[PDB]
Amino acid sequence: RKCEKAGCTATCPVCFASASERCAKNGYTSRWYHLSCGEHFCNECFDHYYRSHKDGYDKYTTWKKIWTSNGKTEPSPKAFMADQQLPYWVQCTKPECRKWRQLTKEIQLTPQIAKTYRCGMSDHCSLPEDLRVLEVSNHWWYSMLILPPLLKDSVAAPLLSAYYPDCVGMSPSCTGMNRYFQPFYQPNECGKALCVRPDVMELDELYEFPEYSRDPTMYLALRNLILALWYTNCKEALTPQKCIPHIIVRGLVRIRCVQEVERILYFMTRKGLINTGVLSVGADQYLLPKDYHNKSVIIIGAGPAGLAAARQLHNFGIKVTVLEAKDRIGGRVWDDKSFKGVTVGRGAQIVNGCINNPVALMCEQLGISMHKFGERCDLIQEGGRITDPTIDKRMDFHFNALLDVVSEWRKDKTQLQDVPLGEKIEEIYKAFIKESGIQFSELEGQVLQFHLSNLEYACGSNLHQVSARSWDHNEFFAQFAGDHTLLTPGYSVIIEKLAEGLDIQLKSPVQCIDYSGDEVQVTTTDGTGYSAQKVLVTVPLALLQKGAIQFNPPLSEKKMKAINSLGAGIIEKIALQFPYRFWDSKVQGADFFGHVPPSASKRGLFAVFYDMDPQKKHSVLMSVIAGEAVASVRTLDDKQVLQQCMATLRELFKEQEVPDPTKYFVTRWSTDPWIQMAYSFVKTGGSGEAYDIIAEDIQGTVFFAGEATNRHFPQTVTGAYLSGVREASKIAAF
Amino acid sequence: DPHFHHFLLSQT
Amino acid sequence: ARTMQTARKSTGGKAPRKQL
Ligand SMILES: Cc1cc2nc3c(=O)[nH]c(=O)nc-3n(C[C@H](O)[C@H](O)[C@H](O)COP(=O)(O)OP(=O)(O)OC[C@H]3O[C@@H](n4cnc5c(N)ncnc54)[C@H](O)[C@@H]3O)c2cc1C
Ligand SMILES: [Zn+2]
Ligand SMILES: [Zn+2]
Ligand SMILES: [Zn+2]
Repeated sequence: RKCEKAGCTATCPVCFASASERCAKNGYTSRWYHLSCGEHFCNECFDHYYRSHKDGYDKYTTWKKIWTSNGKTEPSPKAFMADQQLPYWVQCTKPECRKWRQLTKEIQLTPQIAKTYRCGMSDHCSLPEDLRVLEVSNHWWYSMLILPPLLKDSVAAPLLSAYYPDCVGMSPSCTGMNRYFQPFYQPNECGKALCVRPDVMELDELYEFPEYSRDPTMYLALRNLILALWYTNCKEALTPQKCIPHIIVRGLVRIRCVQEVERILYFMTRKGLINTGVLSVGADQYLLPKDYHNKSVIIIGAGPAGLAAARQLHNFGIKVTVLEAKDRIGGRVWDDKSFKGVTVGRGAQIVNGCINNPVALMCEQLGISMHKFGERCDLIQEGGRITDPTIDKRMDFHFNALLDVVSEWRKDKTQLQDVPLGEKIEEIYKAFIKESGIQFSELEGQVLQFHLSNLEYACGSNLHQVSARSWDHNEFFAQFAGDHTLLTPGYSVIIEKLAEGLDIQLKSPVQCIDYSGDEVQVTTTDGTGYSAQKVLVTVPLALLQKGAIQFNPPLSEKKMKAINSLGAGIIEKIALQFPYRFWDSKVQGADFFGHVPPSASKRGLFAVFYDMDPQKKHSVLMSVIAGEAVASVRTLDDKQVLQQCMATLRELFKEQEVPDPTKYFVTRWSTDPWIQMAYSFVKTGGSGEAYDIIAEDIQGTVFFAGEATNRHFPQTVTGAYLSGVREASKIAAF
Repeated sequence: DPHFHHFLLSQT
Repeated sequence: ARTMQTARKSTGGKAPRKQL
């Protein structure tokens, strides 16, 4: 009449299985077996499966063979009981009852049953709640559960077929998603951005839920399921009521699961893992409980970063106001929709690695399609000659060889010993010609300058200003896998959508941020005052270098050093519309073509041309000004820049006619006063650590976001976006 | 190993 | 940063690839 287990408050054990002809029911038995505080089975029923001469040995062995060919844990009899015989419990759906009930032995719980259940499926709802239900929410209850719960038919299961279900918190006795959603690592896999381990908790999870470091199974099953639900339907807010029905496990443990799913769900949304992207919501639809709502924030700048954080905080239930200096939202996302049936970005338009990219998520949510680039990119000389495939392969080989040795040279150098990448390449190159008396033609040298300029484009600067040590610092961290895409409708759709329904003040350049008093005083250049409890700055790096905002108290010297160790990198775009697709014969449907430079100084002058209609019907070309060439273009007017582009094209297509363009634009980001750059890079002397230091909040009061604050993913719209999500999460925590 | 960590769940 | 490259991605100078 007492439990085997030490310190069980089972003052009256009953047998849940009643499978043996001799069940003790609620009587005396040689030994009561304990599965939980409220769950026990009798020695006779124990024997009914455990011993070979009884009727339940057939069952026990079939299950046991499966649990081994599909599992990694011990197939103990207590495990068979918890997986196969323990009754289910389901909570009444009637708003005013909400009581938990035991279903009878033979009923198999399904989501449909959980969705709709009501007591008695007399006033059935008025019968008292089995007292064992309250018992489940005592901290010690879980400590006295023998085995950890394993979920049945988890939505996560199809995505986890490479793991043992029990290691990911699922039952071994079990068994059309967007190709870019790959939220779980596979076992023995290369690093990729925004992937979680399904079988290990990550640092913020261990921090938030310390109680699961002893045993992470319950958390992992619930976290994995939640993610898989989010990714199966990313167009709706994912809520506890949509989760509960998909939690299928026997016994009172299921009651502990649905109580935890809430806490986990709110953690996941705060951190921006689910219920994010372009999901709009409100008012009585806020994603985080009343508990986070009472607070206010001012966000400065309405580009991807500021809009990300604004969207998140607003969805959370928090009061947000955004102050934008310009007469438009978007920042360095600025789309031209005036070309015939083609959208051309003056700023951002490529998505670099789509797998697990939030931009690919948002394209889902919006039903937008992206054009994946082809690999081909011929290197056309002036005037006409496509570069020999062998010559192209030789110079590519050497160029990357030079990068290898730069990488070998840097391993023992400190910041105080940094040299510019440009210098360290030329040297190694000159050292190499000397060493081995090979001679390159004028052409092979020009092909080298193409690659060199292509690095200049990536960095947004001449190679003589960029750190050899730290130019590719971010590749320390896992990077976005998969396709590079043309975002054909433009990033402006995502922007417009994130901004929809938020409080945005345009033409309100901020000048003063005072964080001395009880709350933050923000003052525009015309003297308009705003105040809030928190402030988030997302202005571009170059504006922080020019000190365009007065900070009171001043930013630390440690911050200024980081701010100044990064470059405000720059590129300019030219776009040209033509009467017809003059390049088709020669280019043959390739997405872009290269322009081999005639000389080192001219290398950043339209190095690559992008065909802007992936449907290959309209005729729009885009090209880029990088490196030295940005300097040489600052005094020239738009028409003069055009002329050089046209002269370049007529050299590239020397043996044919090229039409006159019928419309164009030339970008002047460099002299946009609230922007003054294209993207950040590490100047010589710097470290990637500078991104983290800029990212550090001040006094849990002043926060920073933007591409120049994201160490993992600098430069990009994506990087900017994720920095806004990071800060919204930190702001909501407080 | 910091290389693998999910960006949003590594803000300790 | 190298990650900005689409057309004609540079390959050299990477760290030894990492697996779980
Ligand atoms: C030509 C070009 C090509 C690019 N190519 C790509 C690409 O292909 N793919 C890609 O991912 N990225 C690309 N980028 C970079 C990408 O656009 C940026 O990384 C991203 O926009 C930066 O985000 P942000 O939120 O941090 O800042 P921003 O976009 O720069 O916006 C900052 C906002 O702050 C505002 N602001 C500044 N000062 C104040 C102030 N005092 N008060 C109020 N508001 C202020 C600005 O007006 C702006 O609205 C490109 C950029 C350019 C310019
Ligand atoms: Zn007991
Ligand atoms: Zn029994
Ligand atoms: Zn009821």
